[PDB]
Amino acid sequence: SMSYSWTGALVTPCAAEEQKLPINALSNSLLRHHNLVYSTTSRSACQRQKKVTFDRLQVLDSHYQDVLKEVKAAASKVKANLLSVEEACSLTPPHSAKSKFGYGAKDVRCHARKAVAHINSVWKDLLEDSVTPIDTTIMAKNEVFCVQPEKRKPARLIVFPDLGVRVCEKMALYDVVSKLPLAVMGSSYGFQYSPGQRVEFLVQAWKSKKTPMGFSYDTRCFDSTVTESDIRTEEAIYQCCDLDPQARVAIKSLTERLYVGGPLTNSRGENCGYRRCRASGVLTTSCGNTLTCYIKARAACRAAGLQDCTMLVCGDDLVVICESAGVQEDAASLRAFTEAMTRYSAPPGDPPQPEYDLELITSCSSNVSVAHDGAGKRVYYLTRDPTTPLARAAWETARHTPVNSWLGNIIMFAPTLWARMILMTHFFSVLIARDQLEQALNCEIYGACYSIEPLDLPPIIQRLHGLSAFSLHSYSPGEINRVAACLRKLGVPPLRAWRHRARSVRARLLSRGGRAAICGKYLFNWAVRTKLKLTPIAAAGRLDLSGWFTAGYSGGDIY
Ligand SMILES: O=C(NC1CC1)c1ccc(N2CCN(S(=O)(=O)c3ccc(OC(F)(F)F)cc3)[C@@H](C(=O)NCc3ccc(OC(F)(F)F)cc3)C2)nn1
Repeated sequence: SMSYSWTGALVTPCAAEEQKLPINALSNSLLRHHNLVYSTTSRSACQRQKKVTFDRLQVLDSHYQDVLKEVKAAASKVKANLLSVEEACSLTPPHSAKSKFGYGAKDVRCHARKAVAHINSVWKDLLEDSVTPIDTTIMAKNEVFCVQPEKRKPARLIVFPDLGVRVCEKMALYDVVSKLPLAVMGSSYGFQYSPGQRVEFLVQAWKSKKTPMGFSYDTRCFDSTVTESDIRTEEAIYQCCDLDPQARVAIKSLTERLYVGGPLTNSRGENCGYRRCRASGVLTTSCGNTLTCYIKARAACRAAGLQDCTMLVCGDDLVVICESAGVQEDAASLRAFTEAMTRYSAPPGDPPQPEYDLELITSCSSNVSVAHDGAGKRVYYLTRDPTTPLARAAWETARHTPVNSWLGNIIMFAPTLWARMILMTHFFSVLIARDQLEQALNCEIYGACYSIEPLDLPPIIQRLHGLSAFSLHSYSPGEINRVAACLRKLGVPPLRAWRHRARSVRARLLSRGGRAAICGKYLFNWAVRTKLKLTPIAAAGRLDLSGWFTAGYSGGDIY
């Protein structure tokens, strides 16, 4: 079956969409080459629709069936609870698409009477009807990128049910999604890790092999490759859990009326077509993709005969580290792995490449790199090309955005040369200029939403990355060059200009005392020759990373 069928109605916007990077003096101080920066809009939705629409080939073999049996046996050990309306209401991210039934995300989060009454009626309908297709809205996602030399990218398409339904999905399945992937894949479940644990996992996996070979596997439009039978098997896996009788019913209804497919409506209420694949904006998107990718990859590793595989899976992101059998055999065994994945309806985007250096693997848009701490000890950390984070940071300084990628990037990429010298310096000077140091901000990290005050960044970074995050130096030539080439391309000031700017930022923060002085001391110790002694921050031990800062969860894409 075709992943999509279209009517000719266009994917339409809700409000005006700006494609060009807006400019103000502060955003320009970060990046001057504004013409290279763009936002994706509904104008390119037609281009994305052609890429994501294809027929699926699915031939399951004994290797696939063997892994599915292990997953179902592992799933039987899970006990998951039905969430109450209130609980599901509190997990709703701020700014998620309002309901067409007269209430929005704010009403849901406040447990407003009107929102709760509607959600309750949606839930009763899921218990009484297991068949009628649920309507979905299709929107073109607005995301910021820098133009590429070889290739603007078309907008990604987001398919989501109404807000009331989204809350019901958490009531029936939030507890399943929070427990099932870890129970099923153990150490291979990538979402349990911080950046420091992911790097430790990859380095340890690499060192455990006699002659390691690794690869990232890029599935072409993963969501579209997900078949009706893949979605029905995810439901069969969910049912292996010890569940409440009402959750079992709602899970079946959600699968048959929404997850497997259904009608697509644009923002103007016109019929856009029909979906027979993964919806990008459902609670089970991330969990379902993680499970389905793990099943197909584990079976494909066996079908290819790859020796001693260690896998790390994050949604559709897959990385495999195995025991090399020589370059000719590895290239042939990777083609056999690809052929098996293709047969399982997971064909490649870019064909995988065997890598013999851990640093040359890109996975979760990142790579392993090395630096040294204050004692000169070797430290492995995760980094990436800063182009996209910098372009988005410039947009976010010119325009107030509900969700700030800059904050999530400073958090996830805190040990990096670029996040420290550029992102930290820039945002703390902008927060000083605007008097917003104490204002809590929203950010999203792979669907997990957080509400964080910039003044809490130092204890957050210490708890997440460790004290070494404030003392890394002696970055690699490749890393330095990648950042430096990025600055020249984007019109971003050189690192030495950022160092001088940071010394002024640092002084202003120190003079404010309290939490601001801690920001100046810890985050900007790299900017001074005469180093301050960085002792554990007391607030780092008091906090709880996972629970104190949570603003909810979106199982799939934005809105
Ligand atoms: O969809 C999910 N589950 C469904 C499928 C079943 C889901 C999604 C996210 C998520 N989390 C918690 C763990 N962490 S976390 O980093 O420990 C962290 C914890 C607290 C915190 O709090 C703050 F914000 F307050 F600091 C901030 C961060 C984040 C993460 O995505 N990790 C993986 C990862 C790690 C490194 C990577 O690589 C590179 F580093 F390059 F990005 C890429 C991915 C966010 N948990 N679950």
